[PDB]
Amino acid sequence: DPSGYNPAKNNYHPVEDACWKPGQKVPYLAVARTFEKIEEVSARLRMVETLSNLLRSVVALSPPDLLPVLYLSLNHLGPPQQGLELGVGDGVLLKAVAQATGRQLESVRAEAAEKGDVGLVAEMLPPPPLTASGVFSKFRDIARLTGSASTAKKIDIIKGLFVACRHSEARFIARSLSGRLRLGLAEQSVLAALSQAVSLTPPGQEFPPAMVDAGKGKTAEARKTWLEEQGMILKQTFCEVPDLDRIIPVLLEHGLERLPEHCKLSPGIPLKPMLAHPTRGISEVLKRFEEAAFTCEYKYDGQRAQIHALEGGEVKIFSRNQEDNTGKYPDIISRIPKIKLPSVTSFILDTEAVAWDREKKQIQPFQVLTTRKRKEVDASEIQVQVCLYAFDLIYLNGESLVREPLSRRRQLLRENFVETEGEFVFATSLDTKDIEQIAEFLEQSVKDSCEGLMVKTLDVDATYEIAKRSHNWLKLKKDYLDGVGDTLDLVVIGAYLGRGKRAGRYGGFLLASYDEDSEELQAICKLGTGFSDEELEEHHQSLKALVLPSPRPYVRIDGAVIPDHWLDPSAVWEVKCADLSLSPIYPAARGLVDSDKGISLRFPRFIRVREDKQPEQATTSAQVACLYRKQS
DNA sequence: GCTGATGCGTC
DNA sequence: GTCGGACTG
DNA sequence: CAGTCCGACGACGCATCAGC
Ligand SMILES: *OP(=O)(O)OC[C@H]1O[C@@H](n2cnc3c(N)ncnc32)[C@H](O)[C@@H]1O
Repeated sequence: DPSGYNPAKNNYHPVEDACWKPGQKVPYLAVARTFEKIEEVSARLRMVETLSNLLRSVVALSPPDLLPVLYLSLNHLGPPQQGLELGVGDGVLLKAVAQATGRQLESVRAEAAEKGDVGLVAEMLPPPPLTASGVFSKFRDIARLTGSASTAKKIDIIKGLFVACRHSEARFIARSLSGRLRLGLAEQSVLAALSQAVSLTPPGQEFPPAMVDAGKGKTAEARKTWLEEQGMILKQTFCEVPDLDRIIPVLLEHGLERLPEHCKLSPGIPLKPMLAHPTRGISEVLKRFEEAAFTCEYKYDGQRAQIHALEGGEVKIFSRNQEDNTGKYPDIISRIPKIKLPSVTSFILDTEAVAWDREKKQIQPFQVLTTRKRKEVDASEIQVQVCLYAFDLIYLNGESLVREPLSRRRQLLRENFVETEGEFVFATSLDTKDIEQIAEFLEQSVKDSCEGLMVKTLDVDATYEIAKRSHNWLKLKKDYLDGVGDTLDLVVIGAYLGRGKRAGRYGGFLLASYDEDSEELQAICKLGTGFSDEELEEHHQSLKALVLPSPRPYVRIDGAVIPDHWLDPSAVWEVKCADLSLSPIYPAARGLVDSDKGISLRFPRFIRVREDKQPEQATTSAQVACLYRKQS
């Protein structure tokens, strides 16, 4: 009985402690009971082990369900570059729920907002019990339902799913659709749990499996290490082929050990991008790399563009998330041929797309960049031109460069490509360990419009193996190598109820500057981070008192999300941020830099209260108007 | 056929 | 993109 | 102490669908 299924048990025997029949279909209730047991717990290690247990039973018992089960725990419809979308929102989900509960949208709505978890507002001849595999496909059905009137159709399935739910199934199905599963394990851990499962109870065995715990006899530490070694195998592979549709069947078919031999990098499938650690300044950069020659480069403020040239001539570009941006970029593709040497048969390029002034001949702001149509490659309709900045070469003429040093890689890159100003050009690099030198670069970097500096090592810990270290590169961000970036004092003019972790307190706030010509507090931006847990809990108390049933006459939100609660304006906070932009939603300093747009803060973060300031001695609209003005 | 509201991806 | 908190190394 | 990993939260602008 799956209602008693307990993947968190001790001496879990895959065959025995399973709660379905061999070769039969994995029950969702099993998947939910697992989710339950994981959430019961804090130890990531315990959580992975539990997930592992369901997994080992899936492998041993019902291999074809492994994929669905994985996707379910990952809460994803499928491969990134397939771009499936639930297309339910909160509100659709909401009405679905109210319908199924025989409640009214409001009561339901209220309860969800307050409890901060749709899953709880979520809980005759009921259908047969929900199958793990069935649930996923129903999800995939919802997603597929597009175009006109499709919403009611989407609602139909959800409600069905709900009426079908047997125990806690409801809440978990609710959260999934809500896009807020809250499991505590995502890609790494699920990857982890998969590796373990497949390592402890291998696929391929006639039933029942004569090898049920490959770890037996290993001491604990021993079993740990061994497990982590196996882990890296799967983990590095997914990295080059981050696509379960691909991995799993191969895994199941050849086992973890030989997985790599049968799953490789190939242009046309996106691979996971190398990431970056934030650095507190040159000091620490030199320390981290204090025994490793490194390079410096401009951190261009564009979007990342993985360029794939297939030997057959076609070419696909992917986002930081393996999303298919081919189509975004008709202009890029036609320019591909003049980008490479004749001998170059195939390549995978690491690049930033940047908004470009073919006229003024200069990098335009990232906002400019975001103005291009996403879908159509009506290549003539391109109002905003783009320039690619190259900085890495993953793969070249049949061969993967993944296991090569940045040195080798970059060299190959320069040696085989051909730049054209404002079209395609190598990132400005600098090779030093000189403190002042670096600082100089950093300033020139912002002086040529760049977030600042990337710092990468050249031949020490310097390959493209993300499984060893994703954030393997460092960024020096003007912010604190400056000393202290844009920072304002703003007035808290309303809270928003928080969810999940933020559940049951305030999740966020609405902040206003002070316009004195209007003599009113203009909502500037929302604020949702920077505070500690404690800090928050303290905030929740005081502000609680200040909740008013209406706004003050001097408060001006417009386009802004009506606070959940309106606060009595008194709290001034001190906020940092990376930049400024003309908001089409924010009144603060409207008319001052734009005739229409106000301005907001970019990457806003709470820093501390200024318990001396009153809201009128907050930061000022022309003060903001000032800051924005200085930006360019 | 248009407007507003929100999805969903970019940072 | 930004951020803290629990848990491991 | 440091690094992992997960999930709270930001402003924006194109795309999409309901309701008119
Ligand atoms: O801030 P972040 O953590 O999102 O930074 C990583 C991103 O920075 C962009 N970028 C710009 N220039 C470079 C160079 N020269 N090297 C590596 N990344 C660079 C990328 O879009 C990256 O995802």
